Amino acid sequence: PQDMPPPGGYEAVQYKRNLPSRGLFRPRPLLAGAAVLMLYGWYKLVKGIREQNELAREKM
Amino acid sequence: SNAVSITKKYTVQSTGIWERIRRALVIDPNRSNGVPLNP
Amino acid sequence: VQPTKFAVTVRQSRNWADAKQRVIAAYRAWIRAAPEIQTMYSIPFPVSHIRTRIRQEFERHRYVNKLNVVDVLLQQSNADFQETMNFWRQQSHVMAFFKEEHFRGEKRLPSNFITGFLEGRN
Amino acid sequence: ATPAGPPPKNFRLPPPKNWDEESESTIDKVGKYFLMTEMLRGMYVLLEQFFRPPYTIYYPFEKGPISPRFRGEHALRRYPSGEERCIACKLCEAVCPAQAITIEAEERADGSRRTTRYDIDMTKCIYCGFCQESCPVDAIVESPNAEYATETREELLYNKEKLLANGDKWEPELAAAIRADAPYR
Amino acid sequence: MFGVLFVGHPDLRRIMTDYGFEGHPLRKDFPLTGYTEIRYDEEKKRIVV
Amino acid sequence: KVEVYERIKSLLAGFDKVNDPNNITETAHFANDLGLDSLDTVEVVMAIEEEFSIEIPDKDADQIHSVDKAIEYILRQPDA
Amino acid sequence: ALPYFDRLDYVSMMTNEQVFSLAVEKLLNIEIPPRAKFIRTMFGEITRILNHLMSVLSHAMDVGALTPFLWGFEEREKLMEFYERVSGARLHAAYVRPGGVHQDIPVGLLDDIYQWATQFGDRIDETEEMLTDNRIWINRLKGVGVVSAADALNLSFTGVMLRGSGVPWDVRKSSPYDAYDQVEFDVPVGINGDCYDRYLCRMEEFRQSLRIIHQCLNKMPAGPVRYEDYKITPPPRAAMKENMEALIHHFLLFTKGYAVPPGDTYTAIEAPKGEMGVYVVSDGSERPYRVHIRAPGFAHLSGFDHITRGHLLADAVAVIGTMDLVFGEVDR
Amino acid sequence: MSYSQTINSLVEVVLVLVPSLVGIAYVTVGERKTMGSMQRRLGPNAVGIYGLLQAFADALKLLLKEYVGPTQANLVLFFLGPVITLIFSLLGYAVIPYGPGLAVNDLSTGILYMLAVSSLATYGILLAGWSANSKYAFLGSLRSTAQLISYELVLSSSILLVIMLSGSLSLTVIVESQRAIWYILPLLPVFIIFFIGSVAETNRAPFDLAEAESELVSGFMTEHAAVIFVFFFLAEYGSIVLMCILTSILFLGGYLLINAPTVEGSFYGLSLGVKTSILIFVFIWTRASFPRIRFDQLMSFCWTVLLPILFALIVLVPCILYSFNIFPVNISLL
Amino acid sequence: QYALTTLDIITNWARQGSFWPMTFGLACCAVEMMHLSTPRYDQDRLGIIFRASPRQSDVMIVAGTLTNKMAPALRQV
Ligand SMILES: *P(=O)(O)OCC(C)(C)[C@H](O)C(=O)NCCC(=O)NCCSC(=O)CCCCCCCCCCCCC
Ligand code: SF4
Ligand code: SF4
Repeated sequence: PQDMPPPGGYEAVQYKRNLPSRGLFRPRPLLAGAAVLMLYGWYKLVKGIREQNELAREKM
Repeated sequence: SNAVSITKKYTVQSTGIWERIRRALVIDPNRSNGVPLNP
Repeated sequence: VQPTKFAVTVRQSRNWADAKQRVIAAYRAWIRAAPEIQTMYSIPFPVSHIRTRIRQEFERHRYVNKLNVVDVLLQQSNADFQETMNFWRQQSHVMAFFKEEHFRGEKRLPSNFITGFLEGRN
Repeated sequence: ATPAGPPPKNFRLPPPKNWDEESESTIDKVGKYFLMTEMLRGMYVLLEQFFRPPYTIYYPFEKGPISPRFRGEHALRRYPSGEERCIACKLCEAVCPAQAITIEAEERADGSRRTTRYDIDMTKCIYCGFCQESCPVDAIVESPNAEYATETREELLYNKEKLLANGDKWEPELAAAIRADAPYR
Repeated sequence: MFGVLFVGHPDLRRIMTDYGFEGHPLRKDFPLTGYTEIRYDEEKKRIVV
Repeated sequence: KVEVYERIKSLLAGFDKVNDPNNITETAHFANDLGLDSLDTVEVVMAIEEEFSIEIPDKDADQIHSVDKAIEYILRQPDA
Repeated sequence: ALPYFDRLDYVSMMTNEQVFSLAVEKLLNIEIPPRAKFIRTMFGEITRILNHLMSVLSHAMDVGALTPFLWGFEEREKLMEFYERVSGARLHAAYVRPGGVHQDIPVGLLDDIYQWATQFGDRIDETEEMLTDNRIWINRLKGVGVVSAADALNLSFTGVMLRGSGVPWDVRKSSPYDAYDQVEFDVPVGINGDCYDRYLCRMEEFRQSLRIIHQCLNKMPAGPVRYEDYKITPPPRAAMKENMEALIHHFLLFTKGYAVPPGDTYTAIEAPKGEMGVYVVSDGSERPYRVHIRAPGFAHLSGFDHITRGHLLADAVAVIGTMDLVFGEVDR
Repeated sequence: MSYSQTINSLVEVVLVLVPSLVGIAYVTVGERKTMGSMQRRLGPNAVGIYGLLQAFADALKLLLKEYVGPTQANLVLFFLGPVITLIFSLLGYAVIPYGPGLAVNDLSTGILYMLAVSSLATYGILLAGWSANSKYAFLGSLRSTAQLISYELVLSSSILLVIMLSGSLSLTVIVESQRAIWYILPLLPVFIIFFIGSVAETNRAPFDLAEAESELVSGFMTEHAAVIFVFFFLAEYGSIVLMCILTSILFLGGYLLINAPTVEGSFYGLSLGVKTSILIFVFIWTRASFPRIRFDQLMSFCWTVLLPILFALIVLVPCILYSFNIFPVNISLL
Repeated sequence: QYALTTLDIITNWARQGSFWPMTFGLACCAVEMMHLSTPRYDQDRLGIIFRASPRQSDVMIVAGTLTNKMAPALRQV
């Protein structure tokens, strides 16, 4: 015979746009995530510099 | 939804621990990798 | 003018008086441009030698007595002038116009019957 | 612009929306701008490809796929007895779109209709298969070979000796390719 | 290709042929391979018609 | 002026298309007296334009048909 | 003359040879078999994808986006295999001829096309992941190379260069040829007439081409692929070696060629780069009296001054790429 | 001391400079392989085992290629620009601490030394475009000089914010001051701006008009043959590695981690290397991921987005430091 | 002799290892030439990098039909 489609017909294939949204790129959790790192970092930086400042007192 | 199942797309699939890793990390688990099946 | 540097809109001549002005205008632009043509294509000839070629080109068509044919020759002259003054031609194109720079010479036809016959149709 | 008849339904776009009327919150709008969300998403796509198998094959140790129809280096073929298949019909010389074939012929010493010159200018040939399609005896064929780049252009002027030697070397491929595709020819 | 003048055309110049090309190739009387050909000459150190 | 004429002789006498030198006058014509056809005249005005380093418009060039006409024309032009 | 058409728009070979086959078929006054119509429509949309893969991605690579060009040219490799399976060439197939197609497709091709079809949507989507929302891509294309709908018609713009300016017009819809009247598809149309709209139309044309190919796979009928008159199409090789009539017709078609009734026709198709047309004059003999090719890229590049005057030199690469420009088309 | 000072300086210089050039050579090999894996391909795998000799083949090919200089404008001036660019691109490695004080020059003004040598490197690019005697390539080299100075302002503005936290220009002290916290957390917007500025400062994509050949007027670096190409390319990879090292120093804690002298030194070197390598990977990652920004847009990004934010941060940060009594001491400590 | 062959091997290994063509992609052959840089064949794996200007290039690949109008440009590069 000849190259023919299957008797049922080939199943439908994906062609419509599929770029689904994901939570890893929504800005609201990203903004919350960035704020926490900055807040945590400044908490550690206040404690760090205050300690460093006390070390200069002892050294002097 | 727009996407067809990865289980119907004529491309090499992942298996075992690596398929669970793939479904947990990629942007869309239904997206194929474009590698054709040799059989 | 408007489309590109030396672009001349195609127009018919109204009469023989109109045509003669264009022909003299075309010759004037050509022999005026001869100094620039030399230095622009680094031609190994003096402007005198180049300007003689301009006159001979205009003298091949001196005997034309048909107005439509003149319009065709005028359009060709403008097209050649534009593609020369714009650096669209290359040195190979302009140099090929000087018949002396062919390795078989400029007298590319036999002088008389017996020279062509002895060499074999030229 | 639009086809004749009444304007297509809803062809006219609605009026533009002002900044005030945009249905998207400021925090989302400011966040995408400063965080570059769609650029981050595009970068994440590359990492997904970074862990997918590459498509590269290691040529010349591996080769890409070719079909029985593949049109490569020309060859002249024989019968199983070893007689030339070519009978100087000149069909391939006439159909050739590039005039790449030159043929001369007379009666052979035994009186057989055979060629004396069979040249193919491989620098004129457009590799279209028309000669192979026109040949009534399967004499001229294109082999699957494509790796015959040469040092000089003169090496690409094939005469009858070069073409018959090519057919002798490539015959099992030539018969296999003919075997697979002859039903469709 | 044909040498036909269009009056009122701005910038009627060649579009396909080489600069300084002589003849109109789509005329039936123009031969297929034309009249001339080029090559590089090692004395002139340039291309020659 | 007179300085222009002494420069005018420097090119017309050097021109190889003159019927006979010393035929030049203060009012000689290129065609009638000097035996110049149309294009030889076009060339002479172009040689004068080079000497005074001033471009001559085509209409102005058509007006110039005599040695005096050129001497008058160059004086009117500021450049020289 | 048919192989001369492969080499005009030399990333769109089968549709180039399609337009010359349709014009010659029109003067021949023959209706090609239904299977040939579906094969040619199927390969038409495969060739449209091959062209858009070359056009869109190399246009993306010109403005700095290296990666999509690499991804999509593996897709080109897969579809070039289909061209080599049917003919024996990666590019210049000489496959679509007046009367239909050269030979039938091998018995395992439809399923291999189908397998590629199940994964091609993801390839389109991943391309859109890098460009469509990317703010550098948008800032390089939006408001660049604008032409109004009125001027696009007066400049001879066709295809995407016309549909990007809002004009709904496709030759496959307005004057259907082959099997495009038997398939369903949508026509992407822009509204701002800029490089960004024309990019979005071409990305959607990817999806409609795949949508047509899937329909052609299921609607493929049985039967011959060459018109069944050996006075026009060559007989099967087994017929040529078997009966007198077939051998004569084989001899004459490959030495003299078929005679085409005298007359002239302008035939146009929706090529991947826009309206491709051919104007053929037949004198009744076996050689065409005149063949003139209407290349969409010729009209588009003639509009470069109109769309670029007054604009930035740094936008010229954007509009050179927005015109689908192959200079085999332009110069011929 | 124990042995000769000259011997120590020889060995210390050789230990920093020689392994640096090895690392710069393999950043070019890694760039090709990383973009290839991202592009579903292999990248160099045939010149040497696993492609590990590719950069040495490239360098030797170019070093034995013939140079085509300008129309005898000047011999000295033609090479003058390339020489300056390479020397000052490499001079900044001399203050990098591979451990506390483990630098060729442990300088108290080290940050200002790095800024100075970068400013002197822009001369070579500008002096090259002019020397080429091509007004087309000069404008591209002029645009490239404008981009380099403008984003130099972005980097020195970002760096000023880090100095306010540590109170010192010593690279060692900056690193020690991060045992409290890596500055990427408190100065997260600054780190992002500084990394973007470092990409622009290196003429790297998406800021890569200097080498772009598809853009009609761009591609100034594309006319550099033989030795001149080697000079410019080595200087660029050398600056890429140094901008990644300085980024790790300022924001990722430098050589800090996450009894024998040899192993302590090795771990400090390794930790700095791991952090630098990650930023080199991101550096390659962005070239492969984005299209190219137009010159007018990249200048507007610098002057209307990055700088106005940085000058706003220059006001806010010291006010926060004063309000929390965290203005650091500026004496020799750490 | 052996020394001069060693430099011969070394200098030739560098010429082979970094093979930089200036693709004068005149026509449809440039499409096949462009497919050598794509993932299936990945010329970069062997050290081949395409170069836009002749100044940076070692090899000229004439991939296309050379017209008379184009020949002066090809000779120039
Ligand atoms: P005078 O009375 O001597 O002559 C006046 C004219 C010429 C008008 C005649 O008397 C006359 O009646 N002629 C009849 C009509 C006529 O003039 N024909 C038109 C001819 S136009 C013409 O010949 C244009 C040719 C231009 C060629 C220029 C040189 C070639 C180009 C290359 C330049 C050198 C290399 C860069
Ligand atoms: S090769 Fe075949 S077609 Fe050509 S002359 Fe021989 S028999 Fe005839
Ligand atoms: S393949 Fe085509 S061009 Fe080449 S010889 Fe055969 S018919 Fe002629």
